[PDB]
Amino acid sequence: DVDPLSGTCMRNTVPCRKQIIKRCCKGFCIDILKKIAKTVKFTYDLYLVTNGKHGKKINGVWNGMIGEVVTKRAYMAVGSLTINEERSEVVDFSVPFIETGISVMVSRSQVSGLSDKKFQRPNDFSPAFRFGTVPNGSTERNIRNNYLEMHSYMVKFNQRSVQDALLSLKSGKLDAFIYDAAVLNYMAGRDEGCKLVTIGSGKVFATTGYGIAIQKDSGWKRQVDLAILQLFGDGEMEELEALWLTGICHNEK
Amino acid sequence: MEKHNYESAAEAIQAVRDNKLHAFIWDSAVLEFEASQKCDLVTTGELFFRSGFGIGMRKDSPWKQEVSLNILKSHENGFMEELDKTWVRYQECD
Amino acid sequence: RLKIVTIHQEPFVYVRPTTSDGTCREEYTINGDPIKKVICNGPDETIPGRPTVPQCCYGFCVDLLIKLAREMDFTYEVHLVADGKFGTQERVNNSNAAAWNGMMGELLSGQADMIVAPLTINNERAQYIEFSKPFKYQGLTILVKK
Repeated sequence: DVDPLSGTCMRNTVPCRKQIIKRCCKGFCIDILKKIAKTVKFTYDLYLVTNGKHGKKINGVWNGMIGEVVTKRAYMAVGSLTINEERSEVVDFSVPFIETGISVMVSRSQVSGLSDKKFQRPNDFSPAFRFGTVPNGSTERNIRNNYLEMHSYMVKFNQRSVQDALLSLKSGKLDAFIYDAAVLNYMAGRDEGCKLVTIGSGKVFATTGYGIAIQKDSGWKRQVDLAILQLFGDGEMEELEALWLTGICHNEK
Repeated sequence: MEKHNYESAAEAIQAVRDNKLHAFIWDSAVLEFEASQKCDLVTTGELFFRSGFGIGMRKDSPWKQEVSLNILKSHENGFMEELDKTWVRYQECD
Repeated sequence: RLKIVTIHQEPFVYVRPTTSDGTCREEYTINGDPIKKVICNGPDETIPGRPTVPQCCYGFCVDLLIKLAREMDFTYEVHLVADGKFGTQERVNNSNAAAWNGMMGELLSGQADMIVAPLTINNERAQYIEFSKPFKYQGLTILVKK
């Protein structure tokens, strides 16, 4: 929220509007967008999504930013958006800038195989086990696609928001949490106490990266992609990683 | 690095194995499999000069459009994970 | 038809000659499965001269290729590139002369229409050709005895 006395956004923050009010968006993705735009030299308008957050297929119809990409209300959608076959099918995606994916975040008390099926069934273990993830996610859709039982069981353990999901992990009443690997790693690094850690080496299955939406085969397309690898090409991403992504935790281990 | 260069991969791994050379630098995909193969030798640090592999096609050929479309479909189901699991043994090392 | 080209890289490709006329071994993966295999024509250093030699090749990339082949309408015939190198720009000064030596060069030349191998993906190459989404992704590292 921008300083009311100032009346307009400050520093790195770039304006974004949400139909319901001007909100000020800033961060890693914002800086990357700014650099890409700077390199390709174009101007752009940024706003916030209302309906359905991250893109989701419900029954026949899609939701989220992807809708505004399909409705041509957005040309390109930017964010923490993960990549999947369906969305790559409907819209062309930028190359992944960061190593991420599905992953687990748990307290120091579990799955070395990490496919051990201890997750597959809670019931095999006499005490009830617990793990959950945020709904309407690429993670949840993927889960439902490959592993049904896990979805049907985890619906009870689904949580409202990442801060709240964190509330279920942190205060007890939940054992394990599952979410995006970049977010889980940054949260591993950033915690009020170093009470939370990643799973194994944090080496994630469903190895993926964050992409960016475009309409279809007709688009600025390749021009974007080049820009992206110029960003790492000059080594900026490492600096931006140290500033935005690097957490203080996990130094110790 | 230019000093004391080796001609081929086998000789380069051998030097470290022979202990002729204390360290060897190469991309992981060739190296990690060997790391599993001996375990007398180890890989260290974080992959740098990160580069992803892929199947080459001319821009003019549209089949690649399906290929990527297929590649992604192969990623989601964990087909790749099981294939790396098969071909990376992975038998003895830690 | 698809002409496919590869290079001899140990993890993702293996080379053994077909025993006499007989084709491929029933050798089995550590997880009990029979190993799949296909025929590939490639450079042989075994003979003093270098003939393009009929060979048997089996690999991760091969299993992937056949996986595609069941998924995709295509049929495949594979021969390894004559040069051991995948590819690099080289050769004469005037205008731009020749072309990068190696399997990539075969791709532009059309000797093979598609390249299946462990190839890192980079911009210098990228302008010349289309690149499939990465099946894998690795980087450089160092080996030292434990």
